[PDB]
Amino acid sequence: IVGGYTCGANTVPYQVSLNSGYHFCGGSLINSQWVVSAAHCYKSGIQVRLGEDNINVVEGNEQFISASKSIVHPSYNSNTLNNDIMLIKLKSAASLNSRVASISLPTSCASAGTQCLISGWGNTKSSGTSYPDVLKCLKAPILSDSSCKSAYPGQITSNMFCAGYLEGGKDSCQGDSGGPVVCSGKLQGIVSWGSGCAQKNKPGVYTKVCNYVSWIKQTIASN
Amino acid sequence: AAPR
Ligand SMILES: [Ca+2]
Repeated sequence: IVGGYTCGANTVPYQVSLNSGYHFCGGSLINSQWVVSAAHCYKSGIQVRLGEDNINVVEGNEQFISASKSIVHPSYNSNTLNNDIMLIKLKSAASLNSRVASISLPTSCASAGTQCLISGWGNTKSSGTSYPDVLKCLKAPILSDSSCKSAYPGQITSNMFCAGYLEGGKDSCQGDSGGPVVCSGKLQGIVSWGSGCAQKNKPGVYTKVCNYVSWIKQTIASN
Repeated sequence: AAPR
């Protein structure tokens, strides 16, 4: 997250870190056994880390649980990033408490101008790299369809939206992928892609979770 | 454009 702020420990209790001997992506806890992340984050050897603040220090309140299933959307396209969503089933259920909690799925889509909270342990620089110890947060609005298509002509599908700031300086970045975009208590987006980070006229692009609620529910029910 |  570039241009954000230190969340505070466990203030985003649905945020998870996906770890393969290092933090590689984010995710969102949607019930005690399932996490939503990005398809482009898929790999073998995923350990889900819940209750994290400093990802480099054991502070208390962490739960580390192996992924038992990692289910990429069958129509995920790695060239366009259409359908950039994955479900992870935990090997054992997480223990839910004030610091480890699920986030609700949307019942309807969010409109342009809706304010959201985007979070992660990704890069904090727009040029070069710096990776934080603690979780970072950014408040950002959903942009209009027209503004999103103007920024990324030919690249925005119906399963994507843009959020952030056209003036530069405030965005998600590498290492934030898979993490949450929460608006009014609902998981409306997944950190997906963008051109650079925090560059003028190049906002973040997010998977539009409301389009997938039935697919999530059906996939969880059958697994 | 790059994945994040
Ligand atoms: Ca920790």
